[PDB]
Amino acid sequence: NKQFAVIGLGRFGGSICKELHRMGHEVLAVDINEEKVNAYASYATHAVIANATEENELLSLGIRNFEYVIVAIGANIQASTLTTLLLKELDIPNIWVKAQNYYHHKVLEKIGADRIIHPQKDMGVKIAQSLSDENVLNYIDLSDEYSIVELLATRKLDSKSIIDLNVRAKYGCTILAIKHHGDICLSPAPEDIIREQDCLVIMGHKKDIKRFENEGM
Amino acid sequence: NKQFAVIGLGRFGGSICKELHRMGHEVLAVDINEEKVNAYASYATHAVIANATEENELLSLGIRNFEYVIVAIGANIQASTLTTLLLKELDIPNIWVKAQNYYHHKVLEKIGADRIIHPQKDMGVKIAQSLSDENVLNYIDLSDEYSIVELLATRKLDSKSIIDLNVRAKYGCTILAIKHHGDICLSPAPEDIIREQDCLVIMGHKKDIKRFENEGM
Amino acid sequence: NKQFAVIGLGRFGGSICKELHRMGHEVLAVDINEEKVNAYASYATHAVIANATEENELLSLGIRNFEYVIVAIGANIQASTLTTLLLKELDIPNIWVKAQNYYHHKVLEKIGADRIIHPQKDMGVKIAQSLSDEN
Amino acid sequence: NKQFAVIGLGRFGGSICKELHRMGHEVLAVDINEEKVNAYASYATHAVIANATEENELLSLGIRNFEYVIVAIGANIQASTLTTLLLKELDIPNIWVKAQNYYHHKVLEKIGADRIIHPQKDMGVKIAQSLSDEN
Amino acid sequence: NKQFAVIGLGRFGGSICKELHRMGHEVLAVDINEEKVNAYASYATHAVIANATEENELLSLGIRNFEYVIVAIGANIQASTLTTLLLKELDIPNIWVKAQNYYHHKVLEKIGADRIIHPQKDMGVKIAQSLSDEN
Amino acid sequence: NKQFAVIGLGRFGGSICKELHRMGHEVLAVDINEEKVNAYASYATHAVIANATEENELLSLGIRNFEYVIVAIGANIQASTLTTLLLKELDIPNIWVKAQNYYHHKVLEKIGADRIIHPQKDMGVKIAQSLSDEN
Amino acid sequence: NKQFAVIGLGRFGGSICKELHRMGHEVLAVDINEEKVNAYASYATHAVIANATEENELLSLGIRNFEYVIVAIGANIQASTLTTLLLKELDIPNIWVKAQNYYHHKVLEKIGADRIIHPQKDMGVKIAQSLSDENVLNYIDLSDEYSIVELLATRKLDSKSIIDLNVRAKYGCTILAIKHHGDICLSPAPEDIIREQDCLVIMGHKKDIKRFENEGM
Amino acid sequence: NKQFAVIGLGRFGGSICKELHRMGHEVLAVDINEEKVNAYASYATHAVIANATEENELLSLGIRNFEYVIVAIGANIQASTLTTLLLKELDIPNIWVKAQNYYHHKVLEKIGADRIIHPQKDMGVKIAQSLSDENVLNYIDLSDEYSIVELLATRKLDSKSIIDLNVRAKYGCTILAIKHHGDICLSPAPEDIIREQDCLVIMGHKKDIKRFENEGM
Ligand SMILES: Nc1ncnc2c1ncn2[C@@H]1O[C@H](COP(=O)(O)OP(=O)(O)OP(=O)(O)O)[C@@H](O)[C@H]1O
Ligand SMILES: Nc1ncnc2c1ncn2[C@@H]1O[C@H](COP(=O)(O)OP(=O)(O)OP(=O)(O)O)[C@@H](O)[C@H]1O
Ligand SMILES: Nc1ncnc2c1ncn2[C@@H]1O[C@H](COP(=O)(O)OP(=O)(O)OP(=O)(O)O)[C@@H](O)[C@H]1O
Ligand SMILES: Nc1ncnc2c1ncn2[C@@H]1O[C@H](COP(=O)(O)OP(=O)(O)OP(=O)(O)O)[C@@H](O)[C@H]1O
Ligand SMILES: Nc1ncnc2c1ncn2[C@@H]1O[C@H](COP(=O)(O)OP(=O)(O)OP(=O)(O)O)[C@@H](O)[C@H]1O
Ligand SMILES: Nc1ncnc2c1ncn2[C@@H]1O[C@H](COP(=O)(O)OP(=O)(O)OP(=O)(O)O)[C@@H](O)[C@H]1O
Ligand SMILES: Nc1ncnc2c1ncn2[C@@H]1O[C@H](COP(=O)(O)OP(=O)(O)OP(=O)(O)O)[C@@H](O)[C@H]1O
Ligand SMILES: Nc1ncnc2c1ncn2[C@@H]1O[C@H](COP(=O)(O)OP(=O)(O)OP(=O)(O)O)[C@@H](O)[C@H]1O
Repeated sequence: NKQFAVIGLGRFGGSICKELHRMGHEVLAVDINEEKVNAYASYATHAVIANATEENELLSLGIRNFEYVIVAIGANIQASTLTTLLLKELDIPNIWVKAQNYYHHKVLEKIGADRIIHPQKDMGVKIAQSLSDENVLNYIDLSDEYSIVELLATRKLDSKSIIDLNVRAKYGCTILAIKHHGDICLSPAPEDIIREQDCLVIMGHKKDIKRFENEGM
Repeated sequence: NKQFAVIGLGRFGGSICKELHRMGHEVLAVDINEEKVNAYASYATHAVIANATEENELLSLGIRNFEYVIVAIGANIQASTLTTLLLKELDIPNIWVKAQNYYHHKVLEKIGADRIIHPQKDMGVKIAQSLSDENVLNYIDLSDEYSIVELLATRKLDSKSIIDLNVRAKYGCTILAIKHHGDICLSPAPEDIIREQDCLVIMGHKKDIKRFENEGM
Repeated sequence: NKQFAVIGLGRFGGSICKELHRMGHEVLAVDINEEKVNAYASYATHAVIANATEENELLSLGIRNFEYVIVAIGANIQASTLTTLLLKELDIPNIWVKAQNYYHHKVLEKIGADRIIHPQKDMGVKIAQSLSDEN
Repeated sequence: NKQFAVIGLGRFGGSICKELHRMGHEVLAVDINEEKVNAYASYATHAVIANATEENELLSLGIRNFEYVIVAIGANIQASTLTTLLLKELDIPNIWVKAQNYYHHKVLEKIGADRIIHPQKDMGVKIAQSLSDEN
Repeated sequence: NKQFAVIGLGRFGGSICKELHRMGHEVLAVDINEEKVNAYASYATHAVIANATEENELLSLGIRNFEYVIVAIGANIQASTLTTLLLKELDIPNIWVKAQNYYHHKVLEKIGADRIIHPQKDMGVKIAQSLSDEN
Repeated sequence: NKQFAVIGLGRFGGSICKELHRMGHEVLAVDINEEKVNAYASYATHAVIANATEENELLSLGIRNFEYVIVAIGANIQASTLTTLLLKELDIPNIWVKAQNYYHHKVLEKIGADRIIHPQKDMGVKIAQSLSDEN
Repeated sequence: NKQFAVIGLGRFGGSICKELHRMGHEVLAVDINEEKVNAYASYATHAVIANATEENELLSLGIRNFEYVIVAIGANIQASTLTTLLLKELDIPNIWVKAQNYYHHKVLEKIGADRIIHPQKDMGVKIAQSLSDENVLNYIDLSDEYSIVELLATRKLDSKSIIDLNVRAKYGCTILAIKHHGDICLSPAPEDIIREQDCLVIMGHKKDIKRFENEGM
Repeated sequence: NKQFAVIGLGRFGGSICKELHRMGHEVLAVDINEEKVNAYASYATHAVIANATEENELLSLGIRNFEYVIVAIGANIQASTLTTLLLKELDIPNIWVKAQNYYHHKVLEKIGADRIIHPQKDMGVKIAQSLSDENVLNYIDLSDEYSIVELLATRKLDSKSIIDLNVRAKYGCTILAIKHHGDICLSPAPEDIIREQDCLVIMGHKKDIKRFENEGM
């Protein structure tokens, strides 16, 4: 199918490998720690003990073969950098590397990493958003002003109809989906009911959605 | 407004504090490392050097007053645990704690943490998804089967109309938004054009969207 | 007869193991320190070197079989806690744990220890009783 | 009534002092750690900050007057030994000392401790008894 | 004449600065260690305390003006790399960097160092030559 | 031909050993770090793991036989000094030692090193010469 | 002859063992460090690796047999104390122990050490004496006021006769010995010559000897 | 008077400083350990916290002024050596240094130490001598063969006269002093009595004195 190499079986890397394997892709799980290799042996096609900074070992893995190589080492800067460098000289098409700090990001950038990821930082932003605002479950920003938001229904919204909550006119926003007890209703008709604790998917302007949150729920 | 305490100014915690401060909330940034306190001094209301495991220091902070306290210590299990326990005994309403592994999650759960977060793991799942599928830019899962997906337009979609790409009947999915050169089109009419490299927002069943990705783009 | 597991062969744990062995019960003496295992080899049925916080080692001991498991680690809070949690998830009937301080007691309590003991403290109470009353 | 000196306000020593105080005996609570003195101030007749290994401080306490002196220092062997020694040379009638291990027990024995206690070991025996017999 | 910037006043860098100064070139001696700046104050045109990894400080030095910049930091790999990088993005014509090991050489190479020097290795070759031939 | 001993397989020492071996001289490569010995195994006649400060090991190497011994340890002053002293007492004809700073140079001088080298410093002089004069 | 056990082959203990062996006495050199046993193997009757704090090893040495046992462990207080204790319970006649500090001295005293020695302290006193007074080579105090002193002859005393330096009347002191180029003259007659740099042995009152040092040499 | 610097307030150095101070000399007590400085504050003219290996601190002490500087650091070879070298370059007249082993002695020698002392070794020799021979209390060697010895009187010597014990003819040795109950008799006449447990001071050849010990006492 497509070949993936996950170097460094941390929480982040390990999650990558496990999830990728669940999708049924060819995933090579590489780690210097034997116990890590033993741990993710069930969740990969091939799990190998290797020092990714050692070139001959990298050739012994046959890493040149892979379309995507992921350096999920984000604590040991030298290891990460060196590995990424090795992969670059070996003409790997896509090199995605986990970064620790802004400067590690810089060195990864300059030695030609294709994509650099900061997991804890970004998730930090997200959880912070959820922190200042206990309401929102999830969201995606379409632009600086417009956004699609996933909301947890409160005791203002139980047994209320879509026509009752006229968001399309009163607030200029549109409801896209309702999730009730795992069951899912896409682009629901105005007769449909929202029960409390259900997932509600609204779409519109940020300030408008906030308005609806305030007076509506 | 509402009072927030961020204990542990790492990447995750630090991001929390910085972002929260950008929203204009009262954020107390607490850390045992002096340099961390000095670093986030600009991005908080009050930045204090404190050992969060030391109770008298915790009273010196006056943490009982705060609605939300965040333990963003995820490397030092003992520190995190001890701190969370301290906060619980001090009757803090909402305690959100960063966890490292499944068992640290367990002990946090058992000592009554209100919300436990695994940043690297979750972000790992996400980036893994982006890894197996170079196309998807972003997404949100409405349920186990249904999802809203943001897609990067290829040359197969250039100069194509919404009515030309009949997703609502042929694939059972619905287009929600088109982002062209930063400009944004919400719930676009069938006459609208999609140019390549633009952001496309489709909504529907996972496999159906996959199907559309396959034959359409 | 009845199966007992004593994890942590200190003075306290070691005393438990030695005494129980004197009563003729099946006692598994577990310790990470090799010299401890060697020391109480005579005073147990089976004495094993194991890291009780490592799950696979805990399965290698076959601890699920035991009716009573005693965590006599009272200096290393993290070890004690982690181990107790491991035993709880492994559905051990009776988990008795040695505690150091009030908060270690709290975390043991919350992760569902069946009995928590403070040996030195209680002994303080006892010796005080003996002091007030020489009889 | 009878005068007791408790040197070292740990869990064990602290328990001794607190309990003896509940039974209404004259108990002098001595500790080098100020916060310990502050903690047991409510549970003693006189609570003093003192380095029990320093002789002049021991004379400043007026320890020669006391019938019973209890050395509840069981982590710091040197401190325990030295203190016990000071008390012995000062002709104290009854010196009861908390011991850590068999050899600290030995040195306490040889410098003439009147009663040596091993809290964790003995309590180990007890809790083991409680284990074999849930009643 | 020609402008030289020597970042890192070690033995190697310091020698560069001192000697260049003896030949009468405009040499800016930069160091984070104040005492190093004080030491080579006599042997430079301008000696400045600066963190060469901090960009705003690098602009405060006005390093863009210089034809040659020498990174004589060879113990602190991160500092060396970061500084060299800063200089590269600032379009410096000639960047000569002291390297520690083969891989630091590699990263310097990839971030586009113009000349990389290994003092101990090369000098090793030389002294070896002097050994085989005493003349 | 002529026998050379290179103690300390760094970049500098390693360079000496490698180059000398390329010239086809009998070179004994000695290092306390096993991986170093393994690294320069191809570039020497005999590569041995040895603690050069330990005299009996130095006799086990049979270092008295060698005309030239090179101490290429320039980070660990104590090791360098102690080794040089050992070699001097063992009546080695030519002892060339890598030095770190002026005082290490002084102590090497006083314990009678035959030649003291400062590689990085001198290299500083050289690169400065090359900078002033691009030709 | 007489049997000696030297436990702990340090500089002090090692010197004891070596010197004792030079006198031709039966010396058992005991140490836990193998290399120490190997080092003093030539300078003892029997050199054994043993943990002197372990009782069964002490019986394996047969230490009960020895008239004198010397604990020359002065860094490791616990080891020293414990060993001394072991020897005491085993009814060793003479136990001489090296001490580190005043309190280690105390515990050794109370567990019944027969002789306690402080080498560095005493030698410290001596070298200090030599420090304030560059003249005196050696001495022995007969009492608070009276002493026998060994002096290094200066350029005041060369080619001077004993009758010339009338110490017995002018200073009340008496010359006992003259050491010239290793050759030795005991209780010398008044005709004898003292050459410079020779050893001179005077006897008398301290202040008087000082007087002679001042005006005489 | 004369100025002394004692660097390193150990047992040896500390004893030096204390004793020197008792003699009423100007003694500068230098140590890197603050508590050591605090301890010997009473027993010196000036007690200073200083790193003796740091040159600028050594100039801050003004050590160039002192006639005698003593390096009593004998555990930390590097510190001792570096310090001694510093003092030498600073043209100090007399540098006396405590040594640990033969090679530390060698390096001190080569960097031009004026006097090198081995306290534990020498005291070891002495105590060893007292060990093989329970009789000798003290002694001084005049040469390889001749010596002055202080002896503890046994019951064989009780109530015996100097003329009764004819050492001057029978053994070729001469009695110099008798110490009875603290009272002291210098160069005693032949009528004088020696009572047991008294101090006896004999002078002569080593083996001759040994002979007298054997048959006499
Ligand atoms: N040079 C190397 N070669 C191969 N594997 C390595 C190398 N260096 C580190 N690893 C492995 O990569 C993994 C990276 O995790 P690390 O300990 O760096 O923390 P992290 O990746 O930031 O945390 P996590 O990924 O668990 O959130 C480690 O488990 C480690 O065993
Ligand atoms: N006992 C403690 N009391 C107060 N602060 C602490 C304590 N222990 C750690 N911290 C601080 O909390 C922060 C937590 O970051 P840590 O070094 O644990 O990595 P992390 O938080 O897992 O990673 P990230 O930087 O992504 O958050 C650190 O900056 C540390 O200084
Ligand atoms: N993680 C662990 N796994 C296995 N054994 C352990 C672990 N931690 C400690 N132990 C062992 O448990 C024993 C407990 O003794 P410890 O040193 O904790 O003193 P204590 O238990 O507080 O007091 P006592 O010695 O009277 O029991 C020790 O001998 C130690 O070797
Ligand atoms: N030399 C000393 N002089 C006076 N007090 C001391 C001295 N050394 C220790 N202490 C005090 O005596 C107390 C003895 O407790 P320690 O820390 O020795 O543990 P412990 O007593 O064995 O534990 P527990 O709390 O179970 O009794 C301590 O609180 C300490 O402050
Ligand atoms: N980030 C930095 N910014 C500015 N100056 C630095 C930085 N890092 C190190 N320096 C300075 O540069 C100098 C480089 O010397 P360093 O300590 O790295 O040893 P070196 O240069 O390899 O040794 P040598 O003296 O042989 O050159 C040091 O004096 C240090 O103070
Ligand atoms: N006491 C010792 N005995 C034997 N080998 C040693 C000893 N000390 C250091 N070495 C070895 O000598 C080599 C010297 O390299 P070091 O790490 O000292 O850098 P350097 O010599 O200053 O610079 P370079 O690496 O360029 O020679 C090291 O590889 C080290 O393993
Ligand atoms: N428990 C023990 N059993 C046997 N030998 C021991 C024991 N502990 C220490 N030793 C040995 O006794 C010797 C005592 O020397 P230590 O290291 O204590 O310094 P020291 O005796 O004060 O110094 P020195 O005697 O060299 O002047 C050491 O060489 C050590 O190997
Ligand atoms: N670099 C240094 N600069 C200044 N003082 C030092 C330095 N290193 C050690 N000292 C001090 O010198 C003293 C030397 O004693 P050390 O601990 O070396 O044992 P020692 O002198 O061999 O034993 P003793 O107590 O018998 O003299 C110590 O008290 C220490 O604090």
